[PDB]
Amino acid sequence: MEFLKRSFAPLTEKQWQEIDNRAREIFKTQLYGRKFVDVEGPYGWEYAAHPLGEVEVLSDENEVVKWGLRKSLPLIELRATFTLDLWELDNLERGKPNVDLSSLEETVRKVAEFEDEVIFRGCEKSGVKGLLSFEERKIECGSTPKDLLEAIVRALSIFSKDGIEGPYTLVINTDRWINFLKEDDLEKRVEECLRGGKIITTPRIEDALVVSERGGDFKLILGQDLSIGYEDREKDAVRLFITETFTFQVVNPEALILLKF
Amino acid sequence: MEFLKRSFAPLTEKQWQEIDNRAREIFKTQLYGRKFVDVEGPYGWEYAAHPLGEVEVLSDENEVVKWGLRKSLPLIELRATFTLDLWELDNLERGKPNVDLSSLEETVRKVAEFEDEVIFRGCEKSGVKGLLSFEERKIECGSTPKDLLEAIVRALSIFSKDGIEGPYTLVINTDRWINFLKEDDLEKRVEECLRGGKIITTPRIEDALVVSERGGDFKLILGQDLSIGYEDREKDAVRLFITETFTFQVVNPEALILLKF
Amino acid sequence: MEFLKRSFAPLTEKQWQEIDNRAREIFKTQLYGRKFVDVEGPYGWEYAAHPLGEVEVLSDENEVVKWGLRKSLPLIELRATFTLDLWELDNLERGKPNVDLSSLEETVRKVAEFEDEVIFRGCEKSGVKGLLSFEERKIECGSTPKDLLEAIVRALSIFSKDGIEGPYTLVINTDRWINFLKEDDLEKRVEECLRGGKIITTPRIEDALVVSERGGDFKLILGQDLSIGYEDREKDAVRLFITETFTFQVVNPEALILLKF
Ligand SMILES: Cc1cc2nc3c(=O)[nH]c(=O)nc-3n(C[C@H](O)[C@H](O)[C@H](O)CO)c2cc1C
Ligand SMILES: Cc1cc2nc3c(=O)[nH]c(=O)nc-3n(C[C@H](O)[C@H](O)[C@H](O)CO)c2cc1C
Ligand SMILES: Cc1cc2nc3c(=O)[nH]c(=O)nc-3n(C[C@H](O)[C@H](O)[C@H](O)CO)c2cc1C
Repeated sequence: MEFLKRSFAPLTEKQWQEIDNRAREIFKTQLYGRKFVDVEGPYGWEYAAHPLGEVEVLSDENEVVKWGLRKSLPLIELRATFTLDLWELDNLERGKPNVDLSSLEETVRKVAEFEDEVIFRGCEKSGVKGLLSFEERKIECGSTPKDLLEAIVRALSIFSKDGIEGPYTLVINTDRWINFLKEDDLEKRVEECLRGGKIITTPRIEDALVVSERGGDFKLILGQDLSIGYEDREKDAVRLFITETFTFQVVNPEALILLKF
Repeated sequence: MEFLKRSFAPLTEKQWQEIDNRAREIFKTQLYGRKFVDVEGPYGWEYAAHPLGEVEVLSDENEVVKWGLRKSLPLIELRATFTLDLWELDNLERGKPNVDLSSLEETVRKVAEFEDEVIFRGCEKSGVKGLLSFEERKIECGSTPKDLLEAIVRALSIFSKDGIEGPYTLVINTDRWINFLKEDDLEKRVEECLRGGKIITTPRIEDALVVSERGGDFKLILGQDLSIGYEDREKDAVRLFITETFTFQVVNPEALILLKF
Repeated sequence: MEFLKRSFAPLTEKQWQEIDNRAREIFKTQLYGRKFVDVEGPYGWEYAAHPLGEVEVLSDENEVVKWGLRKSLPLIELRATFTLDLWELDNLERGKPNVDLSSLEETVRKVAEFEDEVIFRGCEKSGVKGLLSFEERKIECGSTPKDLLEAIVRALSIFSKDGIEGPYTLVINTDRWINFLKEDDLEKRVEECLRGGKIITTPRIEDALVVSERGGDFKLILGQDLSIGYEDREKDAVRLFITETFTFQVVNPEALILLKF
């Protein structure tokens, strides 16, 4: 809302709409992590920590009054700035349909990459642990297209043993998917051996993983969703920024399996 | 509520009421800090941290996406246990009006002392800073009863210069108050030079301080107010506990002055 | 109103309110002159001069048509500028309760001192004459606490002789008041010998004076009361200013007496 000083920027309503639409379009396809995780609704710009429901005991064993500190996860706040050209933006009022927004597009891609890196690999200073860090959930087979089907069947067996149900999803690297596709018609067979679930191809990881989408196993906590605001003006250009505040945690590590090729 | 397993203790409703009343009576007089600070209403047993409204920047200066962590105060949780005797408690049903509760009284005093120590001197591991730590708000005069009135007048002058108003309160040590009282009739003169405010005598500190009670300068944040619950049973006795979770902060250090005798 | 360009500053409504409240609190206690003088309501930003009701004759005595110029008091306009930091102000939106406003506080104190200097000592270029300049209203006694009561009684006698009535007020220096307070219990006796009036202690003067508060003897004429506005922005900070326009005059010099210790 008001903390994004959007009413003090020398832009009209149509120019603001153009910027918003381009950013939204790129985010919707480049945020790969949000395709299979839960999103806990925005809490506000003031939210600072998320409880973990635990106490760390700081007193000795011989005291009468024993005390400790409660534990939580601190939220991460990011900010990335870029510049736009005022004359080029003003051509939009004359009626140009294709204005130049290359700086905005480049910054949006970098922000999305940062967030996906946090989800998949974690941040040691914040204390989050990523999906690929769970090395006790890893199974191994070969690189032949038949080995992929064997691995999927074994993964579903392990899920049933642990009691996990629901739709299943395969998240795989694009280069590996193309190599598998060349050898044979993997699709329509992968889905059948995965009981009608989706396939998601990403460049973020270099192998595959299988997840259950019943709900409540991977949480992305948001304080303020991605927003665009105003900073200052530099003699012919406008400086704007993209901001967000979030954190991530894995509740049930039993709904995830890592395939190693 | 239910996390205090009070329905599983071998006690009747009258015995629970007797225990509650004795504890409440002692707390009301032994909690000295709560006589002049604000109390922010209970937030619940799940509250874990209180925001500070700040960001600590963890990235280098040459990055494109710059990030940081938001800052907060973690809550302190305490627990103190004691034992009561079942036969002695059962005499209450036969009609004894004065049952023995010495263990309960001793534990209650220790808990109150712990909380007041945190308020007046702070805890370095939690990150709270106490009232007596502000050494830039200290003024000095002598030990004569006239010097007390001079110090109070100067303190009110400093408050006016900073813009602080409202009722004023003098918090002083009991031994020093008695020594002042011996020499002359300090009261009715202290109040006049303090514009009709209160005097509070405590054994917690060894000098005096003057505070303004307009509101919103010293906050005590509570998650769960002081409560009594049940733990187990030991062959003839019942083990019970006292619990609480809280934190403290000083918003405006300009509403406080420390007198050094 | 609109001449204070407050709608062009990169601040939100909450930040404007915070600045206004701090300035108002400091002014209310640091404007000592306004505690015992009349205030003639604001006339507007365009008011320029206040009539004196007199004509100065500029022609010679042998002319047929004789003319002159009417006399008035020109208003004094002041402006003081300060700078605030934008990032520190933006922490208020994250939820910080104690933001840093040291520049604002320092400037407010200097403005109040300027106005009180004009009231008590006058400005020779504007043509105002201050309270302490009336040397024919001065009486003299000693520095003993008994001499203060004798002086107050004599002052009230002089007021009655001139016909002045109404509540009476004693305005005295803080250091002298403290020295008097040490020797004996001056208060409750000063009020009795002053027929139930107030005592005001200020650091502006170095002696005492006694005034009558019946009304209409000392006037402070305002065109525009103290206000805060916006000037410009310097790369990370905001430049703001405090402005006012006023003048002062003493109608009846017989309602004032100067005590010299
Ligand atoms: C015909 C004409 C149209 C212009 N239109 C714009 C405009 O829409 N926005 C702008 O920033 N500068 C514009 N400029 C440039 C502007 O006068 C000046 O160079 C400013 O410093 C921005 O370059 C225009 C210049 C000319 C000659
Ligand atoms: C007449 C009598 C009354 C007793 N009443 C109680 C009682 O109210 N509560 C209790 O815990 N034990 C009571 N006891 C003791 C109980 O029988 C036994 O010693 C238990 O192990 C508790 O001490 C009582 C014993 C006697 C002889
Ligand atoms: C996480 C983060 C938050 C920031 N927030 C603000 C802000 O609220 N206001 C501000 O003026 N500058 C802020 N800055 C600094 C801003 O990017 C840049 O330094 C501007 O030139 C102001 O210092 C922030 C920088 C970071 C890394």
